[PDB]
Amino acid sequence: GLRHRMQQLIYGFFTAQTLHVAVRLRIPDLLADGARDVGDLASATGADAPSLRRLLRALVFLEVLDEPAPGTFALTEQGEVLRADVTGSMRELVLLLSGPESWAAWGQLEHSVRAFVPTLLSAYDFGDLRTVVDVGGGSGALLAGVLAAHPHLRGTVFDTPDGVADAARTVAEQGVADRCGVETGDFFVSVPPGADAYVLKSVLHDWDDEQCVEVLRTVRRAVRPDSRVILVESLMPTTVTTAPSVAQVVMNDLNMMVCHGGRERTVAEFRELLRVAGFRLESVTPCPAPSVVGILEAA
Amino acid sequence: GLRHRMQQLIYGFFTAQTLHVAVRLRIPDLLADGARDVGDLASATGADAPSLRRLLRALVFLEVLDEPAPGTFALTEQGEVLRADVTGSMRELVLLLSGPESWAAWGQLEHSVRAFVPTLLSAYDFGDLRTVVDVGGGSGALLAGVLAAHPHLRGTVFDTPDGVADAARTVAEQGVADRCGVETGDFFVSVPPGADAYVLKSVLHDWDDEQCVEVLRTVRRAVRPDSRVILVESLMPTTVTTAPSVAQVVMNDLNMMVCHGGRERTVAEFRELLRVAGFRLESVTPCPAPSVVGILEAA
Ligand SMILES: [Hg+2]
Ligand SMILES: [Hg+2]
Repeated sequence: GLRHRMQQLIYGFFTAQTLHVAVRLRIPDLLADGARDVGDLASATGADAPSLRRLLRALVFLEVLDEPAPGTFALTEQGEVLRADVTGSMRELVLLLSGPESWAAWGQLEHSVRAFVPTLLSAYDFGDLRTVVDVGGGSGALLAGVLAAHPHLRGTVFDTPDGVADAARTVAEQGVADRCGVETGDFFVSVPPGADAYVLKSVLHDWDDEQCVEVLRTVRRAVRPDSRVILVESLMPTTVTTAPSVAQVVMNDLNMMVCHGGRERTVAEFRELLRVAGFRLESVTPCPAPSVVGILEAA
Repeated sequence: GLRHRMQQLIYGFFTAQTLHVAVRLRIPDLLADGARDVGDLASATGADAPSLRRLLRALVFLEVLDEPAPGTFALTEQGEVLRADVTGSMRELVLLLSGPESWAAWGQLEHSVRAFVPTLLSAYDFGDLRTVVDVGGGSGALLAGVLAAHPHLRGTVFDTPDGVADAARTVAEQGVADRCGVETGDFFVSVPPGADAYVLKSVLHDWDDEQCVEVLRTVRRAVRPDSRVILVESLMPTTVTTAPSVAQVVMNDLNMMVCHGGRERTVAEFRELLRVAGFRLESVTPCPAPSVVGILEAA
């Protein structure tokens, strides 16, 4: 009853590995149309055959596959997610299992000792606005959509090249011929714009904790005041905590505690982070229940 | 809905690691009586405090703990299993997370390319028997209980010393003064006993696959025929497969596919394994539903 849960929790390496190594020679793709026996399977693989059997079972146990009749096997609609289609939730497993991630997390205890594009932002409403300045835009994803959205508003970007700086045919492509106003360089530089509203997308997500404080020191040391600082982020459940859903926040906090930087602040951990770093709270507003996406907005 | 399952399956490293590193400075033990705040907690640990918070959460998410009021935390009856009491299901996590196990499984894909004591055996019934010979006994666990059980039956063992060979005060301790008849050495040696019944406990469990064949070649090349070869084992679901329970077999197969040797044969994979290795099937009989423990018995 309870042990069941604990083991199931404690045996995560098993569960984790088996899926990666199933898509590793994309097993599902063989069974998308259909494939039977371990023998027909083992031809188009390499590996062992009667010690590959010991994996088909493991999959079938984890419910990703299902042997309908003795030996011979099919796959489940969960196992449908692993082909490279609609979701293609297998790139996910591939990166979360190669030594880059899987071997890194092995010694993660020590660290405890030591293409998104919001039209959600068209519920903030830039509906009396002339200028904006996207801080560390990079791709030209929002910038496009937002200056596309509001035909009279204009804008600016600043990111170093070699940080997804393929703006070339994206601020240009799709209408915004004027209103690129593009700059270069880091966010660690004191930002020369003093022009209406300021936008920072899923960016503490990238940052550390007092990295966030000093990149926001670099704004209000020469922000044009009496205007709005937007920052869109994933938050962390200050709502309460719970089990179901939520998840993504928790084990991406620890993922980025290992795989590069990122940590997750709650509501109040942004309020105090702003109040000392020269910013003043105002309203906050999330996405619907399926996500944690939150448009923060302090003055 | 489904993604939920897949992620939950694919994110096993997270789940796996967090529990080990919670008992690693036995957090639960602090909260068995009671402990509050991250600050009182962090004194009796080391580590960080506001980057230890990022773990308490993770535990509380995985439901092992539960923060009742802002910050301050308690633990759950699942988290009760991790202290070192009744079950003490934390030694489990400690060995399944240190580099010996956790780092070993990291590259386990390649391998795919390349104190129990049955009174259950007092349902086989030695109830017309005089002699027995426990093959590779070692500890003197059954030998004791069984020659203790039946006052007139007598027996023998053979195991190399330095393989839990603390028989000294166990065949002796608890009544069986006579009927030790103890020998030494490997099972790879041709076994000199030709004396009634032969017993092999959870031993393919230890073995490989054709290691099993030749250690049973070493029996019938000089077994006294017309008698019974007992071997007690964990089987593998030839019943069907399923999800709930079962589990232990599946991810101990792969555990021993990494952590030393062991693989799991089903019913028919023992029948053919015996039929060529000079043994003849007869009855099989398991433990109840909670386990897979099976007393095989071929003539
Ligand atoms: Hg990664
Ligand atoms: Hg181990």
